[PDB]
Amino acid sequence: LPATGDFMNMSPV
Amino acid sequence: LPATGDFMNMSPVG
Amino acid sequence: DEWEVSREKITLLRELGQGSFGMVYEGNARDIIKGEAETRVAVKTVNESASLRERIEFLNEASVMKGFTCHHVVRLLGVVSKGQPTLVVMELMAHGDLKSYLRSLRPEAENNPGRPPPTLQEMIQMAAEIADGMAYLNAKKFVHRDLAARNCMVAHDFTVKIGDFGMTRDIYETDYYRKGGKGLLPVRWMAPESLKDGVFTTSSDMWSFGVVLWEITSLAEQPYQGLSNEQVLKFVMDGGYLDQPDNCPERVTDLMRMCWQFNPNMRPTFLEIVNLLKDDLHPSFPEVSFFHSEENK
Amino acid sequence: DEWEVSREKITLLRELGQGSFGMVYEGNARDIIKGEAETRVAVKTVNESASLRERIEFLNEASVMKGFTCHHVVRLLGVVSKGQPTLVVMELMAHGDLKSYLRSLRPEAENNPGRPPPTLQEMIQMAAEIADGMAYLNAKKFVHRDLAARNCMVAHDFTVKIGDFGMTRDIYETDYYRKGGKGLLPVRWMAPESLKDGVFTTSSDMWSFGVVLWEITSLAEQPYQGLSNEQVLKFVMDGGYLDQPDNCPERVTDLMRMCWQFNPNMRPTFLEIVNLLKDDLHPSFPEVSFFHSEENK
Amino acid sequence: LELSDYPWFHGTLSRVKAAQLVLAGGPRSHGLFVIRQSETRPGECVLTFNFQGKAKHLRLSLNGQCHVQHLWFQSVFDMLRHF
Amino acid sequence: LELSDYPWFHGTLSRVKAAQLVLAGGPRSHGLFVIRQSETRPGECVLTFNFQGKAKHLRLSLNGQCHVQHLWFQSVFDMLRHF
Ligand SMILES: *NC(=O)CSP(=O)(O)OP(=O)(O)OP(=O)(O)OC[C@H]1O[C@@H](n2cnc3c(N)ncnc32)[C@H](O)[C@@H]1O
Ligand SMILES: *NC(=O)CSP(=O)(O)OP(=O)(O)OP(=O)(O)OC[C@H]1O[C@@H](n2cnc3c(N)ncnc32)[C@H](O)[C@@H]1O
Ligand SMILES: [Mn+2]
Ligand SMILES: [Mn+2]
Repeated sequence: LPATGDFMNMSPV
Repeated sequence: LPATGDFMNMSPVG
Repeated sequence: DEWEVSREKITLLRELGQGSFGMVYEGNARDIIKGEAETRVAVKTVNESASLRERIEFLNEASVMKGFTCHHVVRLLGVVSKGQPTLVVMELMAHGDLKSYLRSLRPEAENNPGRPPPTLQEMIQMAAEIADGMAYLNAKKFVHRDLAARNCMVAHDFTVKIGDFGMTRDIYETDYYRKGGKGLLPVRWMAPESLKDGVFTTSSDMWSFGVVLWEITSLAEQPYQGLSNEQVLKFVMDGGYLDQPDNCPERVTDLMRMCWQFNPNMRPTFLEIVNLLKDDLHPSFPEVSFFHSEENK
Repeated sequence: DEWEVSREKITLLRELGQGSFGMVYEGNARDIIKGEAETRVAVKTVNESASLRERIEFLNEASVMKGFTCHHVVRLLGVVSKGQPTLVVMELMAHGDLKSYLRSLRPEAENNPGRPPPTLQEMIQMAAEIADGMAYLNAKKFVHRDLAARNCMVAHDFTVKIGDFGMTRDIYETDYYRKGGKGLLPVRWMAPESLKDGVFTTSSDMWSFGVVLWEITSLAEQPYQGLSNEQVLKFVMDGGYLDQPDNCPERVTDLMRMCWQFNPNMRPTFLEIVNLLKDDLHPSFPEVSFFHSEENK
Repeated sequence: LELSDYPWFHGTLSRVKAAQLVLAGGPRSHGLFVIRQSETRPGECVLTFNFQGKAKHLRLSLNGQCHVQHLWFQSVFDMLRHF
Repeated sequence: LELSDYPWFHGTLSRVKAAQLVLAGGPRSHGLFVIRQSETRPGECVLTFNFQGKAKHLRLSLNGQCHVQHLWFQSVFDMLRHF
């Protein structure tokens, strides 16, 4: 149910 | 009753 | 600790919704608010299998809410730390999150309540209420970092308030927060400088605010629909930004434009946003807003 | 306010003695020590006519006792600050102060109990007990500034403990305290450097300790009898010091001599004093002393 | 002998003005600092300083028993004055 | 990045030994300092420094959110290193 897809594992470009 | 006399109003000497 | 509450004064009623690493329940709380026997509340928890990094975040949200007192910020009611599981008691937002509520209004929505989409007026109210909540946050020297419709909550009377302080950070020392390592970030809501340098400010929150407005006027449509995270990163970092949704009031279109200025110093402040809408708001606004408060000196 | 106690849990029985600006009562305290229904205690108070300077001192004693946990230091039990009069609850020293006790032993004493003067052995016990209490104090980085027989208390079992922390000061930052302005000082017990420069250290406390020993071996005779404060001031500042009392054991005479070295760095430390007496002490000593404690690292 | 008597203390200087003061000189005046009364938390003080050209603000528990802390800041200020 | 990684932090150095360290050099090494873990209050740290040849000990609330404080001390240490 939680919008886990709204987050992306990342670091600044 | 309390030992009031054991104290003296003062400031350091030198 | 002055926030500690006896686990006995708490009673879970039902489950409201699943969180990324915990479950949110509705329940009752006996004498949590002086003057009230029992108060219906929301209760956040952490799953046993939750990692320490998630436990710390969970404890962070509670921690920061302790210092807040704003009508447009979900309120912290109490905590139960004595013996697990740990419980964070906060005010119950009767109508859940704004995103979910906005989608209910889609005509096709299977859960469509019984009314049409928000009115220009209703939107302005939401916008001012959200901006007011953020202004307080900024005034207290905190950057939200995750402003989005999913994190905006709706009260029983439809008042919108800012919630979910997991990513919130204290920026009293520098006015900004810089994340260097990797981490889960809400990219579709992030400003260019944040995606590029990992720097968050009241200004990057303002960018997110523009996105929320878009969410509102599009009925929680998925931002940058089509593009993949990586594509969004590049698109935004290169000067791109969302299109105006269908029939979007141009007044709102103006705000979004101010919110998406490439240069963070070109974007407006939350106080400015409220100031721009102060006139066309519900009569009670001045009695509750941070804006019209004595605190706003 | 973790030390606060409901004024209702307190009941005054009788008056134990008058203090210079307050009254000390004996009384009962309900649930002040977990595991005890009611505990017999001593209760310090302040006269309404007491000056601010005296109120601050009164509050200072309470404040510093909060961080102490030593068998040879009168223990703080609780405080009642909510609404006046303010109450400081501490352990009851059944046999009152040492000075008064020592005078009772004078053969001529109208209130002579039923025993002779203390024995060499009994004196060494008192000395080590007092020295142990002071060592703890020093270890905690506090200088007492007013060590004297009137401020030493005697338990129901005759264990002597350090009391009256009105003049005590935290010296964690510099290892010394310097008083510049005027004030009531216990001159007859003060070291030379303190009289001259107003500087107090664990070394000046040691000088006072020597004076207590003298008090003990002279059965609380008034120090520098005859001389007036100003004379005492000059006398001591110029290298003078008390005479050995009658029949004073030489071993104790040695301690006094070490306590009255003119140069503060020539005097012994409280730990050293205990170390010098550790062997000839009651078997229980090692079980209670700070000296034989794990804390003494 | 009092907070008010030290050269590094600047009373009610605004946080905004304070940052300006320590940054005028860019990374060259790295280390420069001032202590001021907090704008937000009343009674409290703030240490505003220049770190590699960037302004930083540290909340302190200051303003009795604070003499030694004053000495600490004086000594830092002393090292500064020698630049 | 972390307290342990700074040259001015000396872990479990005794207060007695710390004073010696900052005083070796007398009033000449005025300003020299070190940060250590408190011997008494556990979890807390102490700033031991030389003021005009006299050793002083300041109790601190240290050891997240302490990064800027770390910067502050590094900058003072930086001024020191230049003597
Ligand atoms: N980036 C993100 O913010 C995560 S996506 P999300 O849908 O916002 O969920 P998440 O933050 O992971 O969920 P959360 O733990 O906040 O909660 C699960 C659901 O519980 C509801 N909720 C939370 N607090 C509430 C209060 N005070 N009153 C009513 N309902 C509450 C939300 O509906 C959330 O979806
Ligand atoms: N420089 C001074 O210390 C002041 S002269 P003093 O004769 O020591 O009295 P003062 O400090 O003014 O008196 P205080 O209030 O300390 O106490 C008065 C009498 O009460 C008895 N007392 C004090 N604490 C006690 C405890 N914990 N238990 C039993 N009895 C206690 C003493 O008899 C003291 O003389
Ligand atoms: Mn969320
Ligand atoms: Mn006394």
